[PDB]
Amino acid sequence: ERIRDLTSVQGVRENSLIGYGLVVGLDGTGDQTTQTPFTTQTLNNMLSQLGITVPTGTNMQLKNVAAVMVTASYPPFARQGQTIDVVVSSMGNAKSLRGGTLLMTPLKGVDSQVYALAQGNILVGGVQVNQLNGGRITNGAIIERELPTQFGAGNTINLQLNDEDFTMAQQITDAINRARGYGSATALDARTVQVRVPSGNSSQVRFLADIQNMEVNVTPQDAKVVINSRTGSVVMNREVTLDSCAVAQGNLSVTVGGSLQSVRSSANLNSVVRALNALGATPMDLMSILQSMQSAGCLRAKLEII
Amino acid sequence: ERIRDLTSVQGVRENSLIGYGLVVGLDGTGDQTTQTPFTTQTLNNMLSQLGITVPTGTNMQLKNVAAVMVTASYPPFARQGQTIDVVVSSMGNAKSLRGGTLLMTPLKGVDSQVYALAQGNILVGGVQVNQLNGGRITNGAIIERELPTQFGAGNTINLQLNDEDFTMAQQITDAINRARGYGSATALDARTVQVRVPSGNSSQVRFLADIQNMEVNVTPQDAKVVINSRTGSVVMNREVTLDSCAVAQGNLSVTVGGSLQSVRSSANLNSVVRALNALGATPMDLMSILQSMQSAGCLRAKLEII
Amino acid sequence: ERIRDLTSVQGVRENSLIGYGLVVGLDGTGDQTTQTPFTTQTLNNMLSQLGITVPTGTNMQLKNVAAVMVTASYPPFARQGQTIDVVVSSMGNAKSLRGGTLLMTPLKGVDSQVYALAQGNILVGGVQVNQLNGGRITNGAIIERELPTQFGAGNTINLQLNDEDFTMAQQITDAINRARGYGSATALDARTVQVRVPSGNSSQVRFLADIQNMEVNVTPQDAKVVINSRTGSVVMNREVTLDSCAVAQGNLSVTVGGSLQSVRSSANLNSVVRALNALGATPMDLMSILQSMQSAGCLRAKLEII
Amino acid sequence: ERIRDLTSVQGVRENSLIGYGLVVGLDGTGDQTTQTPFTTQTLNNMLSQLGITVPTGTNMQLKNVAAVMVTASYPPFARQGQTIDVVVSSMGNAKSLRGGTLLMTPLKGVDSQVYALAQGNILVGGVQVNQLNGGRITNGAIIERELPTQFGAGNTINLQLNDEDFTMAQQITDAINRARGYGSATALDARTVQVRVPSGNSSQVRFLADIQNMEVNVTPQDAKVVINSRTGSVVMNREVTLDSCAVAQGNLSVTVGGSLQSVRSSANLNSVVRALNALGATPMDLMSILQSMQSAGCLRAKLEII
Repeated sequence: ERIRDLTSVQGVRENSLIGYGLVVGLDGTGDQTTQTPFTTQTLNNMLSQLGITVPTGTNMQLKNVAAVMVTASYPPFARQGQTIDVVVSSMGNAKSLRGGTLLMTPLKGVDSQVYALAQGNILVGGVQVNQLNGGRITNGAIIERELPTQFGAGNTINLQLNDEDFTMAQQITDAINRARGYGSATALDARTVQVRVPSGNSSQVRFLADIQNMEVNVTPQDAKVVINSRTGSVVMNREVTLDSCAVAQGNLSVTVGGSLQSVRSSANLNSVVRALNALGATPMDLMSILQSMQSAGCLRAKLEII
Repeated sequence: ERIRDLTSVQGVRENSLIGYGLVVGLDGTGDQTTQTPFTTQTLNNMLSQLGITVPTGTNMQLKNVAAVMVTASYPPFARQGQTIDVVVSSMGNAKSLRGGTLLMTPLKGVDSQVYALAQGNILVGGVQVNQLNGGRITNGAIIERELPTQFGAGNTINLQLNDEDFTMAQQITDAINRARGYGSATALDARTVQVRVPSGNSSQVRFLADIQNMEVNVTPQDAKVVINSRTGSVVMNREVTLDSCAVAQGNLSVTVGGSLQSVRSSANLNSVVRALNALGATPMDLMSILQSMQSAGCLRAKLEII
Repeated sequence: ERIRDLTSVQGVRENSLIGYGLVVGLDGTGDQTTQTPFTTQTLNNMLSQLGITVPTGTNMQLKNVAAVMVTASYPPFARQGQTIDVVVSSMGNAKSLRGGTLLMTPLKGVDSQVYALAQGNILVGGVQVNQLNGGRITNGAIIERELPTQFGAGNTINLQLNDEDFTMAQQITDAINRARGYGSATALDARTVQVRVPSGNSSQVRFLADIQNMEVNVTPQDAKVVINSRTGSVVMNREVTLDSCAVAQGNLSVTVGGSLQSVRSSANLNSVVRALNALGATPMDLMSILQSMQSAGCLRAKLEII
Repeated sequence: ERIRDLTSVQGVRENSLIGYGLVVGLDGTGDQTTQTPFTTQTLNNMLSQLGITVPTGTNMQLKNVAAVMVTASYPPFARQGQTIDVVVSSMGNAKSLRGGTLLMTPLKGVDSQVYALAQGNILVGGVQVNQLNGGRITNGAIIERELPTQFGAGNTINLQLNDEDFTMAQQITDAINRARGYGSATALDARTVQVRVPSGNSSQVRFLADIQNMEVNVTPQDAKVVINSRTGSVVMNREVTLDSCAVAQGNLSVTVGGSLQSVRSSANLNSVVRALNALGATPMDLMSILQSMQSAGCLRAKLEII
């Protein structure tokens, strides 16, 4: 696996942008403004900013405008000329956003500063039906401000691991130590590896580029079972080991001569799958069987309800 | 890939224009002015600007006029004589904009200055039905003001990368360094490359023209999976690697002998596709299976809900 | 079994994050705000933070917004640039969260400090139906604060065992003592093993990485039976031993010549399963039979109602 | 039988944790808050702790939240980083807890101190129907405080027997005396055996580990019959002896020539079973027959109504 596939850089981080705006067009299917006054209020605010002053006492029963919230994603090292994608989601009573248009929404971050301006056409999908109050605009926001970053300062860069592991951190440190000279990398914990980098933006970029594509062997992570129980999904890891036991579950019986099937000890994932398949059960029954076994041991893994 | 296909220029940036206007004609299907007084108010304002003063107390039940918002796109280095396309979207209660005409809308930017004037005929499309409250006018706006730009000043131009990558920035810098002499380009971060350019508009334009068409080999970007879950779409990258595991999902069973299918370790995208296809599942089930696996590792990629 | 599969590290611990937020989009199926005023109140608070001040007296009957609680999981040694998964669960009257979007929720820990900011798109599953008021966002929260940790201090690390056992702790201590020199590890109790580690982050990480993958033979844990009685599941351990007895249960009779079946003494799990299967009973009857036997001895194991 | 299978250690004891919390999600099927005000009150308390102050006069008719009680199990020698399973049970009017999530419940012991914090996803089972107001979370609570224990102090450890017996205590003491030197173990009563242990945590752990796996022959415990009479279960011990008698029960007659069957003297459990089976009776009749015989002697065992 490449280093980039399991590790992020300390200075490279993403930021979240938010904003409020209006979507026009829509072929009806807009907000019922009698229940969403803020749509009309913000439309009037925009019109006043453009040069039209609507009288205070007005019906304002328009159905081609929907008030929406836009979520963006400030990319690392973003420049002013860059364009980023945005997600537009209806707020009030809008039935659909099929062919609407966003109107210059100023996107704001955690520090309440306008970082981008979003405007574009919504794309939504055409029984599993599509979500038609939520759309995406590709390159629908233009950045206006730059985050001051500390990349290229000092001489230590923290490669931050995903899915923390002392062994994986040691493997990454050793791989970098073989590639470069002695003392190039040093593991700080199960998640961070400090690499000594020369001063200067260019040389740091070159070193990170060379490091990122580098291949590292992945040690066996952990015996882990994932039970969702909300989407009816069960996933078992490669290192999951199963211990000999006996399991009895409602309405289940041996094929053949009754209930209380036996489960054999199995050190391989294929053997674990075969043993759990001999115990004929649906995934819904499988979750209960797995939890009951884990309560008694009998399952050499940790199971997480996800 | 050409440099232009993955990189923008620092001085070359796009601006967003907005405006409010009226669309006339429409074969009925206009605003219900009893619920949208601003349509009548702005029509009266336009008539007064032309020389007709409507009395204050009037019915104003006209159905051939629709109040619309126009969105434009100020192109880089735009001149006064240029014409740009605009998007016209209904505001109030208009049923359609099939054959309407826009009436000299002054388009405004973020700094509230009129940059273009938009006037033209709307084009809209003729069960998947077309959006007939949203249209486009080709060359429907004429520019009137020029943005002061800093292009051609100094001696450093920032080639700004899309889809930030330290390796891609290093590749671009190296390619430019091979093409030109030493020190021509220098990578500043994962997204910016500073190229040293001679003074003068003509020589900067020549250098950028020569650089833009240049071919650069694209390194493997990243193992990444995209799940939309709103349009029912799943996309997997070329570098997505799949680790051996066992997956159980509701109503799914081995073809053949029951639930809890096995997924083999696979380092190739074709092998990943084959392994996930042996697990017979619809895309809706595939999203849940992929998320559950990623929770347990078992999927050597990062998945983003888009 | 690997040491990592049955032991956690003292400094490596997980923390729980909580937060409150809003989900927008949803294709209707949102909160009935007449019964959930806090949804509208917090939406108004967010709008005021963005720059829109809704009047106090408003209908606020919007059905595209749902108030939700987000639960996160602060990983050990977490860095600021890291992203973690979150679980979004509806609070009020929301019918579904099929295609919603979370809006910058500040996640808080036990000490009431904001540790992460969560924003992203919800993924929910497509008779066993899926839970559609509960979803998960993968990498849907970005960390903002770092927990001060004491890892890399002192010279003693406590390997903490899961499923406490004096014999397992002694086995782990002996295995480490064979691998390293004398006095490297010392068992403190049935659950803790103190390993002497050299000073420094790098060397502690290296020692823990070498120790974690190490194989240790697992002694027979304990004779234990698990009865759930809520999911209808019975699990029996490998060491469960069965003593000779006679059992009579309602509507059960010998196959063949009446009630009061006999159960033979059996020192093997397979023999125990055969003896309990000769007594033809469903798991529901099996729980009562097992509890009744344990009341009389006759069952060389402890049974836990789980 | 291993010593661990019939004996607990004096210092090794379990503690019970309790707590109150909320479960969110649930696909409706939550509390009817008009009849359970404490659900809304505690939700408001949590929101205030997060930073949202709900007005005092509110409808609070939300059906996605259920007030629950969580029961945990503080394991012996528990550390701060450990995780333990919890049981979540509905309190008010909740119809189900199918896919809910627990929200940071502080678990408390007998001394009213917070010992763990519980948060996670509930797992419940999918005519014998499952209990869907009661679920379990695996590793759903993280410990925060450590019980001060006296293990490793003094030089005497009390092996405490389950199912008290003077003969079993003597057998355990003799077995330890053969394994170690003279005076190593001394029986104090039918339930306690004092073993002399050297000072120090390490040596005490080693001695207990060596002792625990040791095999000891189990003497015949006692002639005992268990009648449940609530689940319709009758269990008879291995030492149950039956004396010659005559039994008459309603609607029962000799197969063949009428009522008042004879029961032969039988010193073996198989012979006892055969004698009671010749008397053709259901378990319900068997309980009455056994109690009536025991009133007259005729049954060389003690019967307990369990």
